[PDB]
Amino acid sequence: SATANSMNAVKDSLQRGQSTIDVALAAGDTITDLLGKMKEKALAASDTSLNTASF
Amino acid sequence: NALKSDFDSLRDQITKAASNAKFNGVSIANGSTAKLTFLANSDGSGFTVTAKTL
Repeated sequence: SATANSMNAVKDSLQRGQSTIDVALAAGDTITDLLGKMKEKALAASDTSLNTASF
Repeated sequence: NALKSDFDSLRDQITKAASNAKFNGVSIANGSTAKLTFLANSDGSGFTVTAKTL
C-alpha cells in the first residue's frame, strides 16, 4: 500500500517534466521563426546589385 | 565646320546618356562593373548578367 501511494509523487514529477518541455517548445517556435527571417535577410544581402543603404 | 560641331556635340550627349543609366545606384551599362549577379535559388546560387558597356 505504501508503494502504491508513492506513485503519486512519480506522476507529479512526470507532469512537471511535460510542463518544462512545453515551455521549451513554445520558445522554439519563436526561435525557428526568427531564424527563417534571418536567412531571408542574409539571402537578400548577398545580392551585389543592392546599394549601400539597403545592405 | 558646322557638321563637325554638330558631331562633337552629339558625341558628348552619348557620355551623358551612358552615365545616367543607373537604377538605385547600380548600372549594367555605364562601365562601372563587369557583371551583376542576381539570386537564382534559396541557397544563394547566382543568375549572372554580363555587363554591356555603352
